[PDB]
Amino acid sequence: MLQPKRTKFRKMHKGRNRGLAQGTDVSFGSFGLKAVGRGRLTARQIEAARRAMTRAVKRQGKIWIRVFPDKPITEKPLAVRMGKGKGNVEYWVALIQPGKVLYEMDGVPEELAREAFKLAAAKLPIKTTFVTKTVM
Amino acid sequence: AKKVQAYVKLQVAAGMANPSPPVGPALGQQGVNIMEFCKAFNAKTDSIEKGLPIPVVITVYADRSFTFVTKTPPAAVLLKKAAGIKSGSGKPNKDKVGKISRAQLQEIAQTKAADMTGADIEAMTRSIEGTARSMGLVVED
Amino acid sequence: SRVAKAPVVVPAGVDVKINGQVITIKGKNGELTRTLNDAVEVKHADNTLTFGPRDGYADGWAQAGTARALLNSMVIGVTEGFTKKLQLVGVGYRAAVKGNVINLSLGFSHPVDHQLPAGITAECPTQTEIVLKGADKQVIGQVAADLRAYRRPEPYKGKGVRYADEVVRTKEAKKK
Amino acid sequence: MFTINAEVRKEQGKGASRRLRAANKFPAIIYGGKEAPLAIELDHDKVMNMQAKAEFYSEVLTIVVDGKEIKVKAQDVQRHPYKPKLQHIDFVRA
Amino acid sequence: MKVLNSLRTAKERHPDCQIVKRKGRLYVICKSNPRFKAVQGRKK
RNA sequence: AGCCAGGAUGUUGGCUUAGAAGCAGCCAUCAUUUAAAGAAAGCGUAAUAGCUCACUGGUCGAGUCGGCCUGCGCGGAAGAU
Ligand SMILES: [Mg+2]
Ligand SMILES: [Mg+2]
Repeated sequence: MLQPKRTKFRKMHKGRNRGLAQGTDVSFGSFGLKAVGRGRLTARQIEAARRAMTRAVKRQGKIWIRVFPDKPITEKPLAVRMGKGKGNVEYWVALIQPGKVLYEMDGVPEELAREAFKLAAAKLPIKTTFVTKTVM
Repeated sequence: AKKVQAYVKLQVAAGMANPSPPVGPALGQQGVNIMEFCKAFNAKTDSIEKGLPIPVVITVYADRSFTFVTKTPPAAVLLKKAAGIKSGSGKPNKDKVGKISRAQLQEIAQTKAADMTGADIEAMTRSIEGTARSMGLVVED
Repeated sequence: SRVAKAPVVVPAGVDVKINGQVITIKGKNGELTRTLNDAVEVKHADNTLTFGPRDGYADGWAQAGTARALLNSMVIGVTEGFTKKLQLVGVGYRAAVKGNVINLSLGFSHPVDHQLPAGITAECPTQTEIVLKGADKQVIGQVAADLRAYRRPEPYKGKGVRYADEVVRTKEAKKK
Repeated sequence: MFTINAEVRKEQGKGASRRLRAANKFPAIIYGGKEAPLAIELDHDKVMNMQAKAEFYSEVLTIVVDGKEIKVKAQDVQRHPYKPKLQHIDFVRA
Repeated sequence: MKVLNSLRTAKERHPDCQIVKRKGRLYVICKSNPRFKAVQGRKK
């Protein structure tokens, strides 16, 4: 499960998820899986989706993961009074804005990359689309 | 040729002419009198040899039993006796289970100018080899 | 559409009355009558029947393409007539003809009877062979569902009433 | 070898360009050499398909603008953030 | 027959599948092998 | 898309080979008579088996196919006087 090894601080203001994405072209492979909807990816979701593509391609083809949790999510457990301090870190998320290239792939034919990245889309909480390397 | 009246083939290398444990009923469940297996087979298979596995045809008539005709040994069984290992494939092209050659093969392919679909001497040289290749073979003529 | 573009032939004997959207086509074996959908144009003259659309009705080509396959079948039925074929399979199964009543004994405590509709009559050669003869095609398939629905084909012994164009696939009696 | 038909822009800034894309067109620009930049407006569907063959990004294209001809090369491109379209393109009078 | 709200996996299992409309919903017949029979929906 | 049939051979491909012949397996993915034809996707299990099938040929005669930019609507959609 991906997670920052260390961070300066345990806990983080909620913040927002405004604006558009920076990762919008396929920058390492030949094909890519791109985020369309807006939202937060948990580390467990990213791992479940990463598995789907690796099942499908055997031990062939290389995969890059362009997003990284980085943001800690806290929660107060059951039966707790409000106030009394910020929750305990339970899992880690990455903030995703539309256009972020999430996954890339190269080493399989385009037809198989679409199938392989697709057997992943059912694991993600935001709509996605298949994108390709582009000249310039 | 003509239409089907049940003719296939069920047996291994000529170690038994009429065997109980090997095939069983499956060769005499139709009209095959298990007696002709040795009373026709020996009555005729003491003419080429009684030691390579040969697949034959089967002809059952409304009268008594059947007459089968043989013709050529299988291409794959030929490799166990004089080409490589004891059984054949097993672990094919992972390692290099041998080095036969086009020469050893041809003498048991050209001699099949009727039961070996092919009006080309050359074809048999590589066609019989087609059977002999999956067992991981480097051809070194 | 492509059905619709090919008109229908009317040989001799045929009658063709076209009161707007009512049709009566008669020949040597009936007086078949049908109310035509509004959104259609079966035209006359020549020796044909073109099936086109009418301006102001949406579908139209699906509607006039249906009249093609309908009047097509009608013209055949008033000349040559239609014949289905239910062959009986499954022991203790009777079939005999007492006029226009079909005698069925298909394993039940009560021999089922079936009264035949208008022009769809029928008969039997034996106790396992039924053969119907009629004019309408919408009705012979209908009689064939009634006669067939009584005892449907069980898929383990292929028993019951079956079409003669019928494929009775079977499966194995479980395992162990 | 590809020839693009363009009209000169009468406005500029975010409003017109979002209005252009709202009008199924999109802006682009021609700069380079000694002469001044040339603000242009393009038909969207035509250039999307052109640039879908690598030849677009390495050949000298011809822009036809008010029935004249400016020889340029594609230099940079802004693509839609996540849809298959285009927001803007740079051409250089090279 | 099962329901499910997604016929993308129904229409490919056996070749004899085609998808029709029928009533308000969207059914997936197979009178060839009646095992592969899907519906898409509830009622009122 | 219908439909005529063809869909023949190396070949039980050898194979941990209980029958494994495509056909519950191990792997391999050759090359044969060619308009075609896999050591084979499937009904199947005593095993061929049988027929559709992947592929072409004869026929049919002006269109077929479904992905983009999108407007609108269908399924998903069960609670208690
Ligand atoms: Mg504003
Ligand atoms: Mg209803």
